[PDB]
Amino acid sequence: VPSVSVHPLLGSHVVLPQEPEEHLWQGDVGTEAHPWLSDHRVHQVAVLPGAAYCEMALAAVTPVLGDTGEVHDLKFHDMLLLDDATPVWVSAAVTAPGTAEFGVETHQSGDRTQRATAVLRGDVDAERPAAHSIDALLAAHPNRVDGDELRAGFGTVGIGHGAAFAGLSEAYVATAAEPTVVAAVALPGPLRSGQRGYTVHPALLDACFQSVIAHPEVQNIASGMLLPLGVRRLRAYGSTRNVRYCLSRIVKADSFGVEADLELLDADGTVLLSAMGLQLGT
Amino acid sequence: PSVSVHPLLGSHVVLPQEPEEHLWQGDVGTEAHPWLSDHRVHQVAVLPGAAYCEMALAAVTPVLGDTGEVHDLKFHDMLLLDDATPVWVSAAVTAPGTAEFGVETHQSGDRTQRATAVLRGDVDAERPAAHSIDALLAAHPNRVDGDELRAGFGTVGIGHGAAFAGLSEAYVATAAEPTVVAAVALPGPLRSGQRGYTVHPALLDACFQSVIAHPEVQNIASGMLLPLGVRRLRAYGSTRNVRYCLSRIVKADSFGVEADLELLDADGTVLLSAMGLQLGTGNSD
Ligand SMILES: [Cl-]
Ligand SMILES: [Cl-]
Ligand SMILES: [Mg+2]
Repeated sequence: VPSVSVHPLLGSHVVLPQEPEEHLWQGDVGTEAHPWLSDHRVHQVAVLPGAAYCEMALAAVTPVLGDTGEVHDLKFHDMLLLDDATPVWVSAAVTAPGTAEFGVETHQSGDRTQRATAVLRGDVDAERPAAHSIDALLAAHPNRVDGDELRAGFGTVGIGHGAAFAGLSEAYVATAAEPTVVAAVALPGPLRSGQRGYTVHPALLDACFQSVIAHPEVQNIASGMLLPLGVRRLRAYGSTRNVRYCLSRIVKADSFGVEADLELLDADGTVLLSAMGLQLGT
Repeated sequence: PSVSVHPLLGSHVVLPQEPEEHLWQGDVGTEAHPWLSDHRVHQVAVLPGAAYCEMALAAVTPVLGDTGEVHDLKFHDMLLLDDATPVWVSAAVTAPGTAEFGVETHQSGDRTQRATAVLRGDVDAERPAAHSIDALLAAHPNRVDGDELRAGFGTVGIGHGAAFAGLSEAYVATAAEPTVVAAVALPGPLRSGQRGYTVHPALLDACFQSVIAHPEVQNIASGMLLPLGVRRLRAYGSTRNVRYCLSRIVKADSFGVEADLELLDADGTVLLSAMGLQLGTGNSD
């Protein structure tokens, strides 16, 4: 019997029989298809992490535009409660050469709900940011923040990260006056076998987003439940299989939210993925 | 990870809308399916009508939840094949147990309908009774050689290569007896890649060819005779072990033929029924 390789989240792919060019994927982000998604909970119910929409957008760039390219103005709309089966429909419509409108939608018996929107770009000639020295980053951020204690803090405001989402081992900071965080993050071992096919495993990317909350300025404003709301710019430069660190920079932190820029690094300090203008809020 | 796909229907999705509608994007090109180079009209590869029959048969279970049957299949616009030939298949559920089926392609910026049918899931049809193969052969003593029949098709521009040469011989009585019995099997080399098919289109096409061996058809319908539609199609089980085809000429005139077919195993069990197969010139040009 023949078979077709599919993205683990996007699922079955087709190009609609019409002009202009429009792609459609039907996936399943339910907890039976993906048991690891039971490990990201809001008020003890499984909810799709914003990191999963990031991956869906990143994974859609090559089939739609012919290159890995990048994702612009990714926004997450109503929070998606997961069930054993949670069908999702991802769409990408080419509006002009090198650019496409991206969307993610679901159903609840009789109403279409938009879950995420973005713009896919395949003509931005981006230069990979320069590699960092992990040793030099760690020397400059001497104060350790334990991953278990950080996750315990998230639990106090109703965010529950189980084993699949426990990839942040520790975060390193200086003081609130230094805007950076250096975190040790890795995809947990049991998911490392199901990592091929992903541009970035959402469980790893979520662990990177979590590291932003370890920053002393973010801790000082004590805003409560901070969840990802969007990402201004996402770009993968290579495979994220060997990501071991995340360098984040706090761009703004106040009562309205937190904005940060993130770079996923391997053990040599090479930049494998950029997430600029991560927006966190209530 | 991966998913199993039908070899012709390809990738499958349900549209995000109501009423329920299915869409597949497949490939019926000769690079994905080299055996399709062996069905030619005027020395170019053309998708056989039997392929649309299979696409509709294969769509019933995912759309309506049972193998069911296919009604009023029609395919009047010969599809010229390339290395890659994309097809889009649609099935819109109009009522419980019924769905509007369609097949379309692209060429430049224009969309062409290749086939239409109705998928049915609520027809409680019983398998027709089995036959004694010995009794069928005793009643049709006159042999029609497969190779000679295919050479006759070549005179009117239809070229059946090795993959489409599954008809070994047909047996007939006279033009006054409306039945043909044919010895027909999927060629040996295609038996490995027959998985996922309800009926292999190269086998079903060889059955359709056997209708033309009938002396009533030979005596009056002298032009190009290509399948144009099938009124009722139903598979009763696997067709992997089909060895014979029993056909009945319902109508035959200068312009075409209407026939009823039963694909049989070597014990005479009916594995698939095709009622109201329509043969005619169509649009050869
Ligand atoms: Cl943009
Ligand atoms: Cl399929
Ligand atoms: Mg070829």
